[PDB]
Amino acid sequence: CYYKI
Amino acid sequence: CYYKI
Amino acid sequence: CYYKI
Amino acid sequence: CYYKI
Amino acid sequence: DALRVGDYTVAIGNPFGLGETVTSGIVSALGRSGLNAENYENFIQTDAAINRGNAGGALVNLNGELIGINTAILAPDGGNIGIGFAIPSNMVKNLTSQMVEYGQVKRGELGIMGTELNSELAKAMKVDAQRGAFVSQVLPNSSAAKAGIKAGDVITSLNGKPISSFAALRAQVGTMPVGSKLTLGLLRDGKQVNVNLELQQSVDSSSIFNGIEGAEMSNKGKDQGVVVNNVKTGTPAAQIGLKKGDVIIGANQQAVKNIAELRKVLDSKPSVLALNIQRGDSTIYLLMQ
Amino acid sequence: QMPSLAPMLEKVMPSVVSINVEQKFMALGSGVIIDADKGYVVTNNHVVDNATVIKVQLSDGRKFDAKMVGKDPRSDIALIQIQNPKNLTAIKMADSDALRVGDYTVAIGNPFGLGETVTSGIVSALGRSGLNAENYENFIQTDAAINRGNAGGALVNLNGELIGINTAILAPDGGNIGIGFAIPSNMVKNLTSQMVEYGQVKRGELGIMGTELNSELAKAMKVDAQRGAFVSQVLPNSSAAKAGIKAGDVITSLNGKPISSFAALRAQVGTMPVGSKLTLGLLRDGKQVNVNLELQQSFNGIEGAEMSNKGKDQGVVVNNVKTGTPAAQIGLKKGDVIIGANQQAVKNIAELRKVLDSKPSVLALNIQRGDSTIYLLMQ
Amino acid sequence: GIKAGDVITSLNGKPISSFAALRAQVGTMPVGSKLTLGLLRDGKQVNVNLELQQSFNGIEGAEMSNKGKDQGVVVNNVKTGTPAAQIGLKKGDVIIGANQQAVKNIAELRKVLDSKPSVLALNIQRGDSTIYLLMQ
Repeated sequence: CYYKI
Repeated sequence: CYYKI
Repeated sequence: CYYKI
Repeated sequence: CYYKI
Repeated sequence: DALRVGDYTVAIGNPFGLGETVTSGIVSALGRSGLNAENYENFIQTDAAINRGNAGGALVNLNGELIGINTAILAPDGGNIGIGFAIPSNMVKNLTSQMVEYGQVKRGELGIMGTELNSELAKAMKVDAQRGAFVSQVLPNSSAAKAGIKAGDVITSLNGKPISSFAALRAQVGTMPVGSKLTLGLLRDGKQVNVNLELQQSVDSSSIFNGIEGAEMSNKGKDQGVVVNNVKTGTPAAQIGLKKGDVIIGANQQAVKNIAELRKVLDSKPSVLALNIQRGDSTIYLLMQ
Repeated sequence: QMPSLAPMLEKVMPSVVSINVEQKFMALGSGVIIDADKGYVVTNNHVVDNATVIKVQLSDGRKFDAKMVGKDPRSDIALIQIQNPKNLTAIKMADSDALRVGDYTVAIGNPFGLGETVTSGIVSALGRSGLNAENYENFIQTDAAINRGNAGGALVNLNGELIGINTAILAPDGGNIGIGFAIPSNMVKNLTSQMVEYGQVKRGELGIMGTELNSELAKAMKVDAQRGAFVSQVLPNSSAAKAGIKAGDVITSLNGKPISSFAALRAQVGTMPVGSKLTLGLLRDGKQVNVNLELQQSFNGIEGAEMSNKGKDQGVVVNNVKTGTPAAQIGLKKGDVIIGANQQAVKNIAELRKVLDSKPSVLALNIQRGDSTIYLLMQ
Repeated sequence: GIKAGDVITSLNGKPISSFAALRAQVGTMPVGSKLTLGLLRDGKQVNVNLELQQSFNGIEGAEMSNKGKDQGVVVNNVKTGTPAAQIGLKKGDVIIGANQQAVKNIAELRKVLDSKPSVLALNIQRGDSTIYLLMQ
């Protein structure tokens, strides 16, 4: 996926 | 049709 | 909406 | 919305 | 303008080709608009029976004088349920008298922008009246601006006649010819203001083509071609190649200097069309149909 | 010099409102002002039921916030109150018992949220019912144009007096075909005047069963009239039982005004407040009979157990116990004597109440049944 | 100075188990938490310190500040994707009054929102034009 910390 | 009043 | 006779 | 005149 | 909610109405028309059909009703309401929010509609509402074919028929009072032209109905089933709409006779009187002289309408503009005055806005503006025309802004160089109209003012009357709504007032004056003198009642800071006025004069590619939107064009200089002012992405002109700034020079081996010389071969209706526009220093060609 | 309704209407139209109410939904209807000062607006219940927000828009455009006062879905009448009223115009109500088939009517409402729309017609008929055999229905029928949104609106006579509240139309398509029904003003009077004084509708009953009177029953029972109320049976301890109304009797009139049908008769007194004294026109064995009556309801009797004090501050003795009652769940029986409760001794119904007024989560009653001393538990 | 292609390996000395851990870990730390990170760019140990970030007086998608000496409230600029820019507010305008109440500074703007009007009627100026704009 493409998750933002 | 035997309502109560 | 409306109709046009 | 807006309208002109 | 003498009609009131309560007056009796007689509707005459021809529903379904049956013949001349007379029906009876009353004025249900006045000043109605919203069916087609762009149209100039100051409709009369009547419960007079009106179905498909009554359109263009006369709405008369109990004396037989024309008070409105039956136009459309609201029917979720296409049959009359007691709601008919008629354009007031004064709008017809003003629009019929314009088609007699010039064949089309000299659409005059005063030069003020605005929106409806609801009950919430009059609480914010601490204005007394709960309905009228609210002046959001005035356009510069307009005859209305010449008359002394400040933004934030509320319009309440025209020629003495009270105003039911902005869309009604817009529709009332959307019919009067350029230069019509009229009087206005205003309310700026709780003060009544009266002023007289006079109309001034007022372009899509679909105002030149019919079907080609999203490309605003006009003439250029003194007979120097049809310049393209602005184009929106994915509009019926940008699909063929019309970009913003193009100077339409010619078409089908004849020069195009203005919107007039352009329409000399448009109305000649050629099968395929070949513009000779130019993207600045480049000379390109465009094709249609 | 032409006729017109405009003079009458410009007096009445300020008195009829439009209502906006909001699986979330948005709704629109109409209402009519009953009290100028208090901001009471009458409207149909199926407009403001399950209402979280109630916005009322006057004839001039002025918006207002309103909240609920009363409701009675059996009659489809609901009363709301405008919050912070400023310069409101009440309507004048007429007695709908003066109505007559053929009188000209005018309907005011908000069809499809267009705004206040005035429509004309006549009294098509009266006393109509049957469209919901369990709703209190005594409709005025009219050919005046009425559609979705006209509900809660005003049906007035030619003098502007309110004769009824537009409620529902008969239409196979959802659009007026010349059959509109309106609850008569007199039902609105009796219903709203209760929602103000009691908050809800104090329903009274006479304790008679009955069915309609057809031309076929008139023959069998040697009765003359062809429409009315046939007293099948009267409950004992009912007002009619007390008043001496016997079975097989036929109700012809009510307070002088003749009856059109039982279903109308049922709806009339369904709106009368409890204790409303009245007179009835009976017909038994070919004899005209008049009778007066008094509605009724359907110490400190708590949760279906009648109790009073015993001895000199000796507690509260239970006096009767209906089976299948909260009392039956607690187990208490007739004759049981209370001594105390929740470690507090009980001498009279006042000390009992001051612990009930203390409203605890559980109730421990120190009674004595027969010779034994036991405890009972509640809540 | 965190560049793309770097790999975070630890957090506050404790090695990270996964990105899903790290996203959950710091996702709970309050706004403004100063932390330290263990990075790995081109096989070289790089430690970087940090401080969490959010996600004049700007009210509802529109930035404002004082103007002059009681010259109203000058408009700065608006992002075209804010609900305030969808009502026609453009950079440079100046609000002399709102809802028929004269406005000197921003303390008289939020004293009008202290009154909470249902609709907000502003008397802004763009160019030599005196105009009005509405809210809600």
